[PDB]
Amino acid sequence: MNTVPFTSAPIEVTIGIDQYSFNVKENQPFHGIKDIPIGHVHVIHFQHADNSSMRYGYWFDCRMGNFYIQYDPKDGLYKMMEERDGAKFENIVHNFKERQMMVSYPKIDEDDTWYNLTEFVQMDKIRKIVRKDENQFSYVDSSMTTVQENELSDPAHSLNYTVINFKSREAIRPGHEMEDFLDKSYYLNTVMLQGIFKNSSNYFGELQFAFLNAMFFGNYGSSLQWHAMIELICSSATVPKHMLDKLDEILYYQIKTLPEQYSDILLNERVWNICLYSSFQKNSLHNTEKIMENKYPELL
Amino acid sequence: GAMNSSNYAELFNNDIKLFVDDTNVYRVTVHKTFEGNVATKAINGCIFTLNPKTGHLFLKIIHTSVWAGQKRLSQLAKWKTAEEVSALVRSLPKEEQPKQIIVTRKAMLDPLEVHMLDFPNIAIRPTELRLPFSAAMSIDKLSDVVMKATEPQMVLFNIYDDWLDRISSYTAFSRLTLLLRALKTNEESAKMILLSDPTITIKSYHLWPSFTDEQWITIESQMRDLILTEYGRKYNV
Ligand SMILES: N#C/C(=C\c1ccsc1)C(N)=O
Repeated sequence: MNTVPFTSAPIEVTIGIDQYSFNVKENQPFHGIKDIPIGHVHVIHFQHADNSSMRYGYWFDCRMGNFYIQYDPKDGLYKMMEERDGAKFENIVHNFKERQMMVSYPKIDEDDTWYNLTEFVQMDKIRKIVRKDENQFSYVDSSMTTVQENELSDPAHSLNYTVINFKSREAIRPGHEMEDFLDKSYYLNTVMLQGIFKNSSNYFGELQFAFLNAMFFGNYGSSLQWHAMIELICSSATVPKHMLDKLDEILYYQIKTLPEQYSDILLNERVWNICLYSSFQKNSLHNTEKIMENKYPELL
Repeated sequence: GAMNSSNYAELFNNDIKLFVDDTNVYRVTVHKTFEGNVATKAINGCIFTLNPKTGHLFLKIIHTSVWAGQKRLSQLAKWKTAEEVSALVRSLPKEEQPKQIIVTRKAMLDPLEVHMLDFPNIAIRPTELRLPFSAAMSIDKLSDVVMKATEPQMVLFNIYDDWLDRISSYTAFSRLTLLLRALKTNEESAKMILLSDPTITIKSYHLWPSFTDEQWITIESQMRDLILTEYGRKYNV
């Protein structure tokens, strides 16, 4: 069990750690988060009390280094930092655990929610979507735009998700126009799975990461990307049976975890009604269709 | 974006554009089967692709053989239309290719857009106008060539005859749409108006009668009357 310690909490902020969150008061004696489960990526995120504008945060994996947070009063945010000195950082942390100044990652033993939301998400792929190669962890916020968004403006601060476009030469074989537009299996299986992602785990990882950025940061381009990757599967007549079964589980847990009061902005009516009721896979997402119908029957 | 009454003069500027109407591509007669069920029998159709500035009509005849063994024909018809429009553009010299294609039905937008991906600089546009191009098969010579075709065929017409020698494009298009609106609202009477007499004939190389300027004013007046009436006869007013 690993620890994301803090230098101090100089400004009042709501701190999120994965799907949990807690309020810290200005200058409250707070020195971090302990008992973080090893084996999963994590995200630690922030919303200042003064400026609910800009949710921001950091994706990280404690196996990859020792990470600590210090508030920067010039740039005005809580920054993640890595410490090479394994011995100095530990002595500072034990000291703090002794004084009980850390909150405990509050995982219920029965609960597999985080695993289920991050099953295929790996840090190495996060770091290729979020390009900042000098750090082991990745910053994301509400305002960052995607590569595809910048084609329709700072390339350094973009989310380099895989571009999906249903009316594009990549998506449509010359002479198969109607066939490929109405049945996207070619584009799913050959172009994206075999060609770009290599396997369905990497596809699902990007899909899960897009959802999490949409949910935790209100990142609109991430939300677009999540829906596009869902729609590409649902609009394919030919999908491996194991991918459909896993997609149903993935979406079920995303829909289960979504805040009930964010469903209006985070869910695209057209995509979901097409996917659950009109598409090739309308009958293949039993768990997802059942939770959607009992929790968000208005959208549909 | 979409084409409407506010930007109507844009049709007659010097950017090449084509209207594409697909309403006559997939045409059927509905009949009873011996078992008392209902069946369709397709008849020959056509794509109506029209330059509104020059009057040039590219009439692609759709022979019923193209439907053989195919499913969901109304959906295929839109994609067949887009394939043939795309083939037509590619056959034109670059300096003849359109800069915009306006589809009369919004369901043509995605099929044409996908077929024209090679042409990113050709704008595909809908329209809010209710253009009467479905009535093109009420033009006798157009109907005749469609129904006689035994194979896929493209036939080229000028739907304005020689009108541009005496009137502007805007005026010729207004005349065309008035003629077609009349034919669409009451074909018999529209056709009675146009050729019930002897001395105002159709040249072998024309579609419409050889009317003098004054005779066109009477004709146009009679078509307006028909259209207003049918609109009463329909709503009782
Ligand atoms: N180690 C360390 C450092 C700061 C800490 C470490 C955990 S909380 C605050 C540092 N090198 O500045």
